[PDB]
Amino acid sequence: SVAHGLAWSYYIGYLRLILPELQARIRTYNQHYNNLLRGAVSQRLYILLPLDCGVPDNLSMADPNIRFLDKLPQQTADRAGIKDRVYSNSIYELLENGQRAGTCVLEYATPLQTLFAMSQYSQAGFSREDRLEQAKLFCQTLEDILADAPESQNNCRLIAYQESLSQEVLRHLRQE
Amino acid sequence: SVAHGLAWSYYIGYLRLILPELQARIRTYNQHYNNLLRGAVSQRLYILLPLDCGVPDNLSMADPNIRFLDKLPQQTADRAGIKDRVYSNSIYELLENGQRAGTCVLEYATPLQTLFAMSQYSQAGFSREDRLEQAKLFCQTLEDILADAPESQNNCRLIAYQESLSQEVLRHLRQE
Ligand SMILES: COc1cc2cc(C(=O)CCC(=O)O)sc2cc1OC
Ligand SMILES: COc1cc2cc(C(=O)CCC(=O)O)sc2cc1OC
Repeated sequence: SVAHGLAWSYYIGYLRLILPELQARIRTYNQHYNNLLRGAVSQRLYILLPLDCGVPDNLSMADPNIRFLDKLPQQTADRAGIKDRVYSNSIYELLENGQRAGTCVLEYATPLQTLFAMSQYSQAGFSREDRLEQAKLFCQTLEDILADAPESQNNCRLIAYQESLSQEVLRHLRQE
Repeated sequence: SVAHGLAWSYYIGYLRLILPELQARIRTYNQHYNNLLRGAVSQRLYILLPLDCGVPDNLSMADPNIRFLDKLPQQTADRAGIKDRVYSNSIYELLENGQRAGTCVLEYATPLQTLFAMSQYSQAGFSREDRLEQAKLFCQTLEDILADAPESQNNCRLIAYQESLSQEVLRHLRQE
């Protein structure tokens, strides 16, 4: 199916390439700024999975209690003929009553934007019914993949939601 | 199908985002070095589509007559919560009898690597027969998409091949 391929490609072409070196990038960042407690960037990449497939480019649109703090220093690798293909990732502060309550690397799973766009292009032959069903299947397949993936054990957290996003991220950050 | 989703996501999530600003990046690069004639970087992104799905990270492995020259200055854009997500692309020289015969931005279509890996993972439930059939369908769907795409008219060239790659790229570079 469309979602099956998308979940496998997101893992193979992106998560499996960035997750093994993520915790070293986070450790280097936290150690540089001596971040401890709430200011310490979480050891996991937090992946937003909106079931409605609405993927905005600016997170401080979905919730004002989610504030951009810094870029995580880039990872580079030679990839498919791109010399030093750059992997950029952003650190956000999660606010509660105006103060920093948590810190984490956060981004949306871009294949969910593909499902939304496919439902809008006539040549994709993909309905709004297909979009919602394939969004659920994408999330489930990705969960199944990451459960067994050797690169992705203790450094990734999926956040699926339907329509407070900051409270939800903080719920996850607090558990650990 | 798996290939249908991959071709649409490669277009939606990558080509449609980089192709509108590609020719300005190439123009700025050529103008900086006053590149004219064979040394002028082609106005099109050349996308390698190996039908066997073998995607190496270093192009100077597939053919020695393909030599890395320079990185095209990066494009950045806010994307899915990644502030200034970086789009890196590499310029290659295509050699003929030891001399530079052509110059172009070149890379492999990474979703073809996903098909190869999916055929190797038991949980993907995807055979070697599925890989070859879906590789052909990916190439065909991508060709169909780019034919009508408003962002991708005169700035992209697909190079599908089965097993000289340099001669094939040069065949395309010479036509224009
Ligand atoms: C769905 O397949 C892919 C997703 C994905 C996301 C990638 C990212 O860099 C995440 C941010 C973005 O989509 O720009 S690379 C990649 C490659 C894929 O297949 C080869
Ligand atoms: C197959 O779907 C995608 C492919 C792709 C390739 C991307 C690239 O940056 C090309 C180089 C690479 O794969 O690292 S971004 C991207 C996003 C996709 O879906 C959201």
